[PDB]
Amino acid sequence: QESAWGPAATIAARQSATGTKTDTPIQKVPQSISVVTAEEMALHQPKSVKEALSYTPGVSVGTRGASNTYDHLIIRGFAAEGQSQNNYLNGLKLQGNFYNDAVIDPYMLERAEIMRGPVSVLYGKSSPGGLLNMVSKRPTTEPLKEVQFKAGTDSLFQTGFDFSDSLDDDGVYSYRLTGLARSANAQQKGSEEQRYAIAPAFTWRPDDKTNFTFLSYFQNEPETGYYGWLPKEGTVEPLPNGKRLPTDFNEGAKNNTYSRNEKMVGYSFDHEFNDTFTVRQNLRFAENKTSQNSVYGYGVCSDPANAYSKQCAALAPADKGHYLARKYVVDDEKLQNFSVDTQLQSKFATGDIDHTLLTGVDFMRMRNDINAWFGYDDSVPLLNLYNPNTDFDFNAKDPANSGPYRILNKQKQTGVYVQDQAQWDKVLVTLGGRYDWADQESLNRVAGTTDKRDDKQFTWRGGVNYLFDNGVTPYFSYSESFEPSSQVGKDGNIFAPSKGKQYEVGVKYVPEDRPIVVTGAVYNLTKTNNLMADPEGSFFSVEGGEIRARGVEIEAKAALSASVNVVGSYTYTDAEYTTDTTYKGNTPAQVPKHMASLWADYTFFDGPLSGLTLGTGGRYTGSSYGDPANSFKVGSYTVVDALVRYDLARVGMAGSNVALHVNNLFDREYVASCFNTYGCFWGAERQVVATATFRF
Amino acid sequence: SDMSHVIITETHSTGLRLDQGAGDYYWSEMPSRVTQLHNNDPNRVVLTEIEFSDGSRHMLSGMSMGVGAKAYGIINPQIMSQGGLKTQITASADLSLDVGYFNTGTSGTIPQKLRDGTGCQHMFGAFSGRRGFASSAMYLGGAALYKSAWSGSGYVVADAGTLTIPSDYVRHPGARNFGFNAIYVRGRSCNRVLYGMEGPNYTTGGAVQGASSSGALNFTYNPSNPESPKYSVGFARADPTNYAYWESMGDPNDSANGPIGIYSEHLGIYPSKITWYVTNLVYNGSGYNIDGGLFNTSWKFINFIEKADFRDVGCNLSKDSPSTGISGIATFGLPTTESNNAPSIKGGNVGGLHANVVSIYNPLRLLGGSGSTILSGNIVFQGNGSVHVGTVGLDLNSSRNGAIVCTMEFIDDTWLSAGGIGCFNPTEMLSQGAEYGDSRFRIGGNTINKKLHQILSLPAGEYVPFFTIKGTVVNACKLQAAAYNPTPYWVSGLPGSVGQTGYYTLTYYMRNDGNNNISIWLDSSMSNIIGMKACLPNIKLIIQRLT
Ligand SMILES: CCCCCCCCCCCC(=O)O[C@H](CCCCCCCCCCC)CC(=O)N[C@H]1[C@H](OC[C@H]2O[C@H](OP(=O)([O-])[O-])[C@H](NC(=O)C[C@H](O)CCCCCCCCCC)[C@@H](OC(=O)C[C@@H](O)CCCCCCCCCCC)[C@@H]2O)O[C@H](CO[C@]2(C(=O)O)C[C@@H](O[C@]3(C(=O)O)C[C@@H](O)[C@@H](O)[C@@H]([C@H](O)CO)O3)[C@@H](O)[C@@H]([C@H](O)CO)O2)[C@@H](OP(=O)([O-])[O-])[C@@H]1OC(=O)CCOC(=O)CCCCCCCC
Ligand SMILES: CCCCCCCCCC[N+](C)(C)[O-]
Repeated sequence: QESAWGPAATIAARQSATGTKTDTPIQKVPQSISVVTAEEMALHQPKSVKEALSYTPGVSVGTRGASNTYDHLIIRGFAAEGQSQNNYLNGLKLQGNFYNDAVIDPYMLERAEIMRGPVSVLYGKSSPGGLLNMVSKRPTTEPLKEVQFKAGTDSLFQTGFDFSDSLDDDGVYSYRLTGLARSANAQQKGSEEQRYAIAPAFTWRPDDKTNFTFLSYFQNEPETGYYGWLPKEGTVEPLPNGKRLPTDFNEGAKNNTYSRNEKMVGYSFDHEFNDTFTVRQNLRFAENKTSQNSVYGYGVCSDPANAYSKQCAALAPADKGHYLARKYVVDDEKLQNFSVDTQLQSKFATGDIDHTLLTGVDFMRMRNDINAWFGYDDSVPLLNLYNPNTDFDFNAKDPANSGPYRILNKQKQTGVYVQDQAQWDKVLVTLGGRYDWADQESLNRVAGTTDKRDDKQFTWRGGVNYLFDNGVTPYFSYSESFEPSSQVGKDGNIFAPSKGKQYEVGVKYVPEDRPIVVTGAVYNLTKTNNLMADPEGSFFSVEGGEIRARGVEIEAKAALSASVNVVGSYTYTDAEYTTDTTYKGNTPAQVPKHMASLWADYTFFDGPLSGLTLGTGGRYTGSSYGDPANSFKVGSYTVVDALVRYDLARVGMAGSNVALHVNNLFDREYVASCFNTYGCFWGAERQVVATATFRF
Repeated sequence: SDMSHVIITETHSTGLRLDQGAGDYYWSEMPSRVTQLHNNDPNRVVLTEIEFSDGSRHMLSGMSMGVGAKAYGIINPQIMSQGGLKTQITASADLSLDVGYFNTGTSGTIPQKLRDGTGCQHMFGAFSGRRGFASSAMYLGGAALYKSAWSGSGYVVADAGTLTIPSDYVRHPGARNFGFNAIYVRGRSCNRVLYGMEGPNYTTGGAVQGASSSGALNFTYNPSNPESPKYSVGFARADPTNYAYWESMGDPNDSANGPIGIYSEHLGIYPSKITWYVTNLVYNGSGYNIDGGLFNTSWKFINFIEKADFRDVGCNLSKDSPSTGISGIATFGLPTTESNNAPSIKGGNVGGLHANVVSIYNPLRLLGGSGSTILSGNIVFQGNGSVHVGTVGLDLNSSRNGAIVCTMEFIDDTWLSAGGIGCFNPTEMLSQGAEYGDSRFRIGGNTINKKLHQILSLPAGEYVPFFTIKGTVVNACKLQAAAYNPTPYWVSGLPGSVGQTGYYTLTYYMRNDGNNNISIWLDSSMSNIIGMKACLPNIKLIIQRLT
């Protein structure tokens, strides 16, 4: 006997639609790709998609610490343009703008595959670092009646259900209904989180060739929790009296609010005409809204950024070190996103070479109407950090220290791509290319001014895999990427797109007779045309910057015994500003040099303890620099997660199980990361969650 | 003989010339005695008369100022904040004419010589910003350039953290300590130089390009920390006829930043001769002492005839209402007297004016008493309006008509802020309301003696202008982009990121109430300016009756 997550991590996690847009084994993908399945996520119970990727290399999942508002990922030392999220659902980009970024609950997901390195050859404009692809739960062939309950620390209560069945008796019509209601208290005092998500799905499958699945996902977040900044004085370094801010410190106002609403509908259609021609089309329309009244910290009064503020000026020079300057943002956004991707897959042979030719057309359009009001310096009263919070008037919008931000952002991307996976005996070359027509239009409603830029970009990817019969698969690939800029220069023109190029050499060990997945890769990823500070006495940005990231990623999954499953990863990252006006030669913030993670779970299959699973794991994050100037450093930390799971099948409930998850078992107090001297984030406190899943 | 008769003891004349590259600056070297009196004996009241080519003669009276200012406040919450201010201030020793003094010893042409004379443009500039989130460092340059005690936008800069201009680096028209030996006069108003919107670049040497410059000072705060805000403040005296700007900080003549130019309203008259009437009136700090001309040859008398051998000279203007009927640049016509002693107004666009004249023939003795006040404070104008601002305690009924001797003694350099937009921190306007801030240029302690003497008549109930400030301002936007939102300082908004040009005129009136008091009235007329903060020029007005 063996557990469900065992084969899932080492067998089911070998298929990958991401990285090639065709269902290809990972060893035949010329690029690094990690797959997390629903069974692995069922075992670990990640709070979001970020924690699901805790044991994969090359990705920094916990830079924001205890905050859960966004699923932001730093992949290979890079983030999306504007610190957005480069997240994809069902092969279509979850496009977001400004604070309007959508998140998908992991309980609604069947898989989460993360592509590392440029993937613009397939998905259009994308970050150089990589891409996260989420796959929605689809209706199941067999009936499913699952209810889940959670009762954790910080007053956590989650009730969820996952029902699937076949409407007809043969199976052509089947549905799935996944929902969850989650309420919890945030780590920071006075902040709460509420989420209601439901995912109606419907599959029409007239026969084995054709398949039409309707995918919808509606989420309501009356409160998304804490998203504030804390100074490095008090978190990384002691306060002047020698103390540190408590990990539950909340610098925001009492009436801080943060809402999100997500409504997306779409479909996933595939149809095989014959053994030669197969068509696929993915479509989705999403309507996301975000509201927010946030007061956030902006470093202590002795921070250089607050050099001449009036409120900090009136303090005594000694007192300036333990007073937190604050600002505010009042935001209301409405985003409309539509994306459709059509692919024609052709399979044919040219002599002794097997060709799998993929030809696709992808279209994307996004609109985001922002109605924001930003508090500038001295817009919020100072907060004493030596105190043993009150309300804020978010409607008293003083023009002296605050201003409007009313912007209508329009984006459009059309892409035509051709990919060829030609296989000759053991050699599999992957040559692909894509042409994009990214257009962007921004309108400032306050001044009635418009910024517009149309970009024509060509990106190609070329990789070679040699498939030894031992399962060892050496590979090397070159991938290009592009990301249109959003800023303008001194002349008011939007900059040319930044481009990412990568050389990656790796080896994948995917044996066909053993449940082991070992992958390693060494990469050289450069982001040219990065934006940097003006060296000529202006504060505008200029083009011409360059960031280079090299490193080694090792990932291992194995089932050493039928009772023992081990997931581990190691990462070495060398990120450096190769060309930049300031920060030249510096390492980007929140990028550690070394990251490691190890997981192991033991399942008892005999004796009095039969059906019991003991899980334990540990994530190590090396020291990272706290600001682009590399002035200070954030220390390393190791976080240990435990797990106790009991299969209720023996007690009489097949499929059911009760688990107890402890995250940060040793309750380490650490700073997760800092992006500057004024923005620092506490790591998550120890969390104990008892969860019961019942299968009817 | 004992009744303190006011007599003109000596008379000096010079012929003007457009020599040494002076296009429209009719200049002349002052007679040695006139130079000695102007510099080493500034308490003696000397009357200056301009005679124009058309035969009309005008007696110099009052003071006038010319302001050209630009300011922008662009910001992007995610990227950066950046702001800049630039003001050019000219002054004249006359209400309507462009009169000033300079040294012939300075190098260059006459306009270039004016860079060290009273006719220079006092150029003040600030540039600031910070690259970061939700930055407000657009206003740091304004906080550094201007000394303000008002509690508003976050930035306040200490005196040691910015630039202070010594009092001897500025050139007031009535300054007596610089040893001027030449005079210039034009039939125009002060140049309102409207060029540039930023101060010195902190990555350059701070040099001034364009016009011949002097007295250049600048302060720069350029830390090595990329998170610190950076700002620069600069000052320079420049030739008033050319565009002066700091290095790498020139003005784009584009829509976002408004127009450029040198603005000066002509009067249609061209000077041809200057006469100095040295009198026996000696100012003594509080009043005047009759010294000299005791009861001779070439001893002219002064009188105010209430309508042949008399040489009538138009002295001042009188109007029934302080309002000029204009919205924008209000130009007062020159009160002159024709060759046949006929009063007339030359040029201008303000109606309802009357030409008051003096009679110089070869009485009007001093009347004991006198009175003084210091015009100090700040007046906030939300449009066109006239405000009572001062009072001088003397009775004008005993005087012959409203004849008085007036001395405007400037105690400090607050006159450089006597204008509206461009003479104070534009961030004062952001906190909408009637807030009376004291934002002013950071000029050092006074070391220069600034006096202007004039003789003028105050008709009963009529308003007599004696200090005008004309200003052409642009609420600029650095660029036209949706990424950066410009700040509307003194306009409702920038409807297309297009610079909004504004005009204003501040005029101080001296009204003979007849209730043994002289009231002081400040009038404002604006165009495309929602609000202004006028700073009282800290003028000590000394008035003595004449009968
Ligand atoms: C059978 C197989 C499937 C077959 C599927 C085939 C679908 C293919 C569709 C492709 C085209 C498209 O993309 O369709 C989108 C999405 C629609 C849903 C799609 C299906 C989802 C799910 C698909 C089905 C899944 C199974 C339309 C949209 O997004 N509309 C939103 C709109 O913004 C976009 C507009 O501009 C764009 O171009 P731009 O100008 O920006 O450049 C669009 N042109 C394009 O795309 C062209 C494109 O590039 C060409 C390429 C096409 C590629 C196709 C290949 C592929 C084909 C595949 C085969 C243009 O579309 C059109 O022109 C019509 C046509 O294209 C759609 C018809 C067919 C689809 C519907 C049937 C549905 C299909 C049948 C399903 C039953 C559109 O009008 O703003 C409205 C609000 O406006 C205001 C308001 O006052 O507040 C005022 C406004 O001001 C203004 C103003 O600016 O307008 C100005 C003022 O001066 C003043 O005049 C003022 C006036 O007073 C006002 O009258 O208007 C402004 O201020 C804004 C402000 O910005 C706030 O943000 O606010 C929103 O309303 P809201 O938010 O308040 O409710 C609205 O959202 C709502 O409607 C959406 C509601 O969702 C629901 O119904 C979904 C239900 C689904 C079923 C449920 C499950 C069933 C079991
Ligand atoms: C995502 C774009 C944000 C632009 C403004 C950045 C400064 C305000 C950030 C406020 N907060 C810390 C709550 O995100």
